[PDB]
Amino acid sequence: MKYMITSKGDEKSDLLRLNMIAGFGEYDMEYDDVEPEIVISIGGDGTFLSAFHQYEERLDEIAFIGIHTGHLGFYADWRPAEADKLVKLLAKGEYQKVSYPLLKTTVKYGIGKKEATYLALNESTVKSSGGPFVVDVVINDIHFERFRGDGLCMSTPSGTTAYNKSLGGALMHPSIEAMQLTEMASINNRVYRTIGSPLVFPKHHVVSLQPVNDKDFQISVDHLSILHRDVQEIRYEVSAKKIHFARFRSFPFWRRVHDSFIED
Amino acid sequence: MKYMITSKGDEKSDLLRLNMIAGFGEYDMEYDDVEPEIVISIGGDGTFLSAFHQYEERLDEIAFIGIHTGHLGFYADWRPAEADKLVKLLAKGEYQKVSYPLLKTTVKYGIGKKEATYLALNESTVKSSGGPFVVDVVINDIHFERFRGDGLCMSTPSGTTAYNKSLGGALMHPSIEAMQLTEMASINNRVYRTIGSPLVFPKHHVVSLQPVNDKDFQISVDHLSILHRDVQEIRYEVSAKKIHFARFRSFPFWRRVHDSFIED
Amino acid sequence: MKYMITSKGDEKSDLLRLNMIAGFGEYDMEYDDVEPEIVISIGGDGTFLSAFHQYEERLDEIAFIGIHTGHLGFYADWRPAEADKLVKLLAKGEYQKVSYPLLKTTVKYGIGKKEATYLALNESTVKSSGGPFVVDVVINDIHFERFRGDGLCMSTPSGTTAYNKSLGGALMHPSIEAMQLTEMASINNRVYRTIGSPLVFPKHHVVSLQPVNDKDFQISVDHLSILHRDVQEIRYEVSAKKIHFARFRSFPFWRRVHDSFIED
Amino acid sequence: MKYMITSKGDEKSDLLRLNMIAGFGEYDMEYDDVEPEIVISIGGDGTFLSAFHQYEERLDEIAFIGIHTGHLGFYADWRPAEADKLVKLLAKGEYQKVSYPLLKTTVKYGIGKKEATYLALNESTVKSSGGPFVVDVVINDIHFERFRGDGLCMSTPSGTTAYNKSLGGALMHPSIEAMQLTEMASINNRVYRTIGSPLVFPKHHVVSLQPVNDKDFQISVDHLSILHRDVQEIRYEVSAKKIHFARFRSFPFWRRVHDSFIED
Ligand SMILES: [N]C1=N[C]=NC2=C1N=[C]N2[C]1O[C]([C]N([C][C][C][N]C(=O)[C][C]N=N=[N])[C]C#CC2=NC3=C([N])N=[C]N=C3N2[C]2O[C]([C][O])[C]([O])[C]2[O])[C]([O])[C]1[O]
Ligand SMILES: [N]C1=N[C]=NC2=C1N=[C]N2[C]1O[C]([C]N([C][C][C][N]C(=O)[C][C]N=N=[N])[C]C#CC2=NC3=C([N])N=[C]N=C3N2[C]2O[C]([C][O])[C]([O])[C]2[O])[C]([O])[C]1[O]
Ligand SMILES: [N]C1=N[C]=NC2=C1N=[C]N2[C]1O[C]([C]N([C][C][C][N]C(=O)[C][C]N=N=[N])[C]C#CC2=NC3=C([N])N=[C]N=C3N2[C]2O[C]([C][O])[C]([O])[C]2[O])[C]([O])[C]1[O]
Ligand SMILES: [N]C1=N[C]=NC2=C1N=[C]N2[C]1O[C]([C]N([C][C][C][N]C(=O)[C][C]N=N=[N])[C]C#CC2=NC3=C([N])N=[C]N=C3N2[C]2O[C]([C][O])[C]([O])[C]2[O])[C]([O])[C]1[O]
Repeated sequence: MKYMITSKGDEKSDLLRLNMIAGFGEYDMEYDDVEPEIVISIGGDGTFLSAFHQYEERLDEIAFIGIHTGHLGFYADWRPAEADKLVKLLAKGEYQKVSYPLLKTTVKYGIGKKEATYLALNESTVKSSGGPFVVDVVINDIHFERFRGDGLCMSTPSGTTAYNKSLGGALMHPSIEAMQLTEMASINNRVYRTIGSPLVFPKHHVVSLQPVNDKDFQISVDHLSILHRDVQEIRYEVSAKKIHFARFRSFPFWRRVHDSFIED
Repeated sequence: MKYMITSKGDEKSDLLRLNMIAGFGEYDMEYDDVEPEIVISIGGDGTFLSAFHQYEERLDEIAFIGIHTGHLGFYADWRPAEADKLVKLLAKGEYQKVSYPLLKTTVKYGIGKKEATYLALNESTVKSSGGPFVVDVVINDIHFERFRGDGLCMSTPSGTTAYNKSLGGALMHPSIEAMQLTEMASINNRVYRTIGSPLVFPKHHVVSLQPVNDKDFQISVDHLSILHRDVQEIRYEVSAKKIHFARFRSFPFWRRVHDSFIED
Repeated sequence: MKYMITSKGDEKSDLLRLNMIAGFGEYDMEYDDVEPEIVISIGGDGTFLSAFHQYEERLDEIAFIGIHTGHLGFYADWRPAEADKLVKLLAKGEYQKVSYPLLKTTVKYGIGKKEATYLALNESTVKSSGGPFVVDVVINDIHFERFRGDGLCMSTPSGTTAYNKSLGGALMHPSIEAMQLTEMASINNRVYRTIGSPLVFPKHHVVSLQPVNDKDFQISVDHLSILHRDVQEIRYEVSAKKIHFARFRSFPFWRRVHDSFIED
Repeated sequence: MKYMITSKGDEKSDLLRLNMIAGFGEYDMEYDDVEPEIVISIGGDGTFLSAFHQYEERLDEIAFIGIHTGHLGFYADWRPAEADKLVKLLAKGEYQKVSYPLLKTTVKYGIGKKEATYLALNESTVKSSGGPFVVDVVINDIHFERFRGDGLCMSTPSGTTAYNKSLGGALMHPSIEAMQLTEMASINNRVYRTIGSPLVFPKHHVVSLQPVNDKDFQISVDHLSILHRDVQEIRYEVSAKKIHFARFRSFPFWRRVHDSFIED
């Protein structure tokens, strides 16, 4: 099948990539980075997020695999010593696919109310450029709170172990089709009030962030920034699209959580 | 239809109950507290939890309604001045029902490994009698962590605004069939380690709490305690049973959250 | 005595300032904004922080008073209706002064290791421009942790009810000569580790923040930014200087806390 | 000098104690557990807290030393392999003493308003027997908040790395004469409100806990419980007494914190 391999870029990852390419050359496997059906990421979770966005337009036709040349990653869940066994089992095929939910981010900007859309595998954040900013939080067209603070983070299930976790959010199993909103240093006194707790939204719920005064701020989607100015709204909802993983053995999410945060 | 009315017990609630009973006497409505199809709770959320457990054996044949004689409740979402309109709309019928997920708690105890089961509308907690206690946390038969601290709380979705919220847990919309585990003052140092973050589990996942040394502690289910000694395991899973609410108008969960924590 | 009055700038504050100036004209009080002995701030805590930095070079010769034209402030603890009584009691004199500790911030920058120093009444923060940044935390010349996250906040006692509070820090009575360091969304996994808890340092302890890779970031002191590039170190210590308040009646810190966060 | 040695009780600690006793027999050192001037604790922090309370009536005449037969402790900061060097340097003398602040707990109980007093090295806690309880919090005779939740914890500086830390409290250097109050799962909604943040009190401030309805609950002082019923008040204040440590080398508090929570 058509495949491609992304590399973190250091000597170790580039070398494993070349050895896997040589291994794939011994089967009916063609290297194609334009229309790959299999995308292998060799590096960390940052390398994997890069591969995801590199092919975010062909998500339904791609199964991702991550190899971690350093420590264990949440998306890179293969050890480099198993690369040959990966090439072998990947060559034959007949593997099962596993799908994780994604986050759709819509940004309304400009005088013409143009709308740009993005997909996030970890999270999308809206953050003040400097100091605190003010944003109205609207849930299914009802005004919920006026947030004053550093920013807000909307995470996917698999993203809950990332930025979301550092903000006090809950860890959610990726079989739950949902999104989680966490606060970044909210102001709470007699006059200003936020819910404080993380909020977990099901499918079809729409969370709208509407900045009040200043209209220029930082919007992130995973490891990058959404470059649009004069923003009037950031809408969040569980995407109808999913990322597909090629799985070859049982590595449960909670064991992955245990291995990455408890002890390995 | 057969109905019954529980009362908080003060003058205000007893009086509204008697007036509603008189109102129901003007329709084809029979008072029956043995096999009611409608259970009306007049009081707070504590009164509502009492009504739930009072009829936890006929949950699939009952639609609950809560009236709050004091402040707004999360389960008591009717104002006393609307009691007549409630009797009227309840008398005719044709209302829609809304179902919230529940939590199944199984307690393995004794030499014979007997198993008692309970249903929780808010949460079930395992807490040390005095000082900290030690419990092994097993998720789908894999050991996840050894918890050392004051206790653990497993909450339903509608329970996430209760004990769960005070422990730092996330607020989950009740359409999500899940349960959330939060820690109570865990010890974390070089030797002892817990995940710290709240954990959200989907259906069919089983969380097993297995106390290590001391085998006598406090188990709660909502507002009461499970009285069984020589405990060997407390198993948590999303129940296959649901609580059914009779709804007569739109009162969304997030507006209920806003009204109870932000401002009303 | 020589005095001056700063104004928030809206109609209400400018008007009270002009009326107080007219009131002071009836006593041996001279308006002098170059060498004032009394500085009156009419507005919010933001107006008061402006007045503090406007005269941060003559702190030992000035007693500050704050009037809040809106809600109660932590530094503006006079109501506008008491402005006449303030002018009267201020005119006579014989009032007691109250001193709060301050925070000294030293920034080492450039090839020549130049050092600029600043005083903070609330806090000084070091924050990443975009995404997370890495800083080594050195306490009294011993390496304590390598912080990876959004930033760090070092607060004075009176500042603990401000940014520090939103970051989970403790509220400290201003009679305690100390500073408190809080984290902003630290990364914590198997590889990366911070203390997590807020840290409270006594006098003469020096906390040094030494950025690891990127050397360009945002340094704040109260409501403004310290504009120096090529930073090599940010040193924190309790200042030997103090801010002096003119007090005319008992308004204890904890009652001020109660009035601003509990209920007023 | 007169000395005594407490032991955790396992084979390793009892054996080191007997070897140190034999070592002390070679100097002008007399074993006396009635009036010791030096108290050596061999075990963990639990063993050290036992030794502290065992001699809490002669604190001003005793210098404590802790040896940790297992992992490093915050009070047991000597390794067992250095026991001979400890006996040797302790035999000569001329060591410096280091003093940490303590917490005075006064319990008013009974019809006669009797008052029992206790000293805490780590903390004193007031906790509900079952479910949540209600206590009024009075600071210097002014009512600050009505706490509804699981309990409250008042910690010494050296205690801030213990129960206080697990409750979100700040870590305070023991040179700061203060006490810190942290909440245990407080209820916060539209009707019920607490400060939420930890509170740090200087010397001479008195925090009074006055239970509202139920008058029977659990009071702890370090590892034990204060057995008095019909309680009307629990008063907290920084004690005028201090615990004295015999120090033989520099082991700074922050390095001790780093070694116990970051990495060792
Ligand atoms: N504050 C905070 N906190 C927390 N978190 C966070 C923050 N911010 C941000 N964040 C994240 O991040 C991501 C991105 N990136 C890249 C870039 C950045 N970075 C760098 O720099 C490095 C160094 N550091 N420093 N300084 C990529 C990634 C990733 C991931 N993912 C995940 C999941 N899912 N789970 C779990 N884990 C995880 N991870 C991790 O994380 C870290 C960082 O990464 C590392 O380990 C990795 O493995 C965004 O997305 C957000 O989330
Ligand atoms: N710590 C903590 N925190 C938090 N929380 C908690 C705690 N513990 C417990 N808890 C809860 O609680 C419940 C039970 N109870 C009764 C009994 C007890 N109580 C009493 O006493 C009173 C007084 N107080 N004091 N002191 C009933 C109920 C309920 C409910 N539910 C809900 C939901 N769902 N959401 C929201 N909210 C809510 N609620 C609320 O809550 C509170 C208390 O209630 C009140 O307001 C009410 O409305 C158990 O279940 C747990 O959850
Ligand atoms: N995230 C976060 N959180 C928290 N916090 C914070 C933050 N960031 C920052 N911060 C603060 O701030 C300050 C400054 N500023 C001005 C500027 C900014 N601002 C604006 O925009 C407005 C709107 N908002 N929004 N969006 C001034 C001031 C002040 C103060 N001070 C105090 C004390 N001491 N205590 C208590 N409270 C207080 N305060 C308050 O606070 C708020 C804000 O202000 C208000 O209410 C006032 O009264 C810096 O310093 C930091 O601290
Ligand atoms: N929740 C929570 N959390 C936290 N914490 C706490 C709690 N509760 C309580 N606590 C503590 O504690 C103590 C007492 N104890 C004994 C008894 C109990 N115990 C047992 O069991 C064992 C097993 N476990 N489990 N389960 C003794 C001691 C101590 C101490 N001290 C200190 C300082 N200062 N710093 C730092 N660290 C420390 N420590 C530690 O801690 C842990 C526990 O110990 C161990 O590692 C030790 O080394 C009371 O006092 C309170 O604090």
